[PDB]
Amino acid sequence: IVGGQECKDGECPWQALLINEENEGFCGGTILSEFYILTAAHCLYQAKRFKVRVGDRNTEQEEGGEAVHEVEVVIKHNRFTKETYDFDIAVLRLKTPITFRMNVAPACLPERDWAESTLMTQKTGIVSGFGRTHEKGRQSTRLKMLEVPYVDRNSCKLSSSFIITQNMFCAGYDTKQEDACQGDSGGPHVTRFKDTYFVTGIVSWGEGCARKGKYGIYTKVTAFLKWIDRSMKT
Amino acid sequence: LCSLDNGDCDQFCHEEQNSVVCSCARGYTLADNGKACIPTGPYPCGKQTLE
Ligand SMILES: O=C1CN(S(=O)(=O)/C=C/c2ccc(Cl)s2)CCN1Cc1cc2cnccc2[nH]1
Ligand SMILES: [Ca+2]
Repeated sequence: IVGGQECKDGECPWQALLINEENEGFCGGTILSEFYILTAAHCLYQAKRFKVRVGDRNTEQEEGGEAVHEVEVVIKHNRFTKETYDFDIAVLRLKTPITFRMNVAPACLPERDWAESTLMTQKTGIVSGFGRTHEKGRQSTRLKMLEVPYVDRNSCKLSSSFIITQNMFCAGYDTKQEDACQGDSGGPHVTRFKDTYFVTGIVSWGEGCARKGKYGIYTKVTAFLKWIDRSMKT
Repeated sequence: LCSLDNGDCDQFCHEEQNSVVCSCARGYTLADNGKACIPTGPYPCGKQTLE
């Protein structure tokens, strides 16, 4: 996360972190339930074996709420295409159930129609993760969060050098130095409605990070609600 | 209706036969007033943790 603030205690409990063999985070995820993590399909193509960590806020100090979980099965979208990042969504079923507690809780899955008309029309959404703090900087040691305004579909399609499919949407700023970045990928994009946070996107990609005239591109979760529902029962 | 202050619903709002119908996310139950959503148990979805 470029800019933004760090998630204070209990503020981003749905944040999960995919970690490689050497315990280093390389992507994000969202806790959907005791058994499921929602992530970016393109993140799976980033490491052979990995596990999921939840309840973490400072990768440089075991606070005690952290829990590492093994992945039982990975569920990649059949139509995911590496070339364009289209259909960038994946669901993970853990071997053991996540025990909810302080800093470990799921985000709500919204209903498509209501979310598209009411959630996605809110001023902003929140993105978070342990990703880079600068386009060329090091990964973050502290979990960060950032309020990213929804970006006009057409203004976004125009701003991008790559195709913006119907399974993507944009958020962020045109010039302001705030945006998600490498490491946050697969992470949560949620929208707050009356003190309840709903998952609305999956950090997908961008051209660099916080670049002028460039936005943050997220997987349009509302377009895969039926898919997520199916995967979470298989 | 649902376009008017979310139909007074806490969460999901749907318009049926010219009427507003509220519902809730998994883990919540619609209150007696048919608008508010009540957490079914501990650590319900979408809530930042306080303990
Ligand atoms: O410029 C970058 C930066 N990385 S990143 O730094 O790993 C992630 C950046 C993000 C910015 C905003 C969000 Cl949200 S994620 C991804 C690939 N990338 C190039 C790129 C984007 C893209 C989109 N579609 C086809 C080919 C592509 N190559
Ligand atoms: Ca820690």
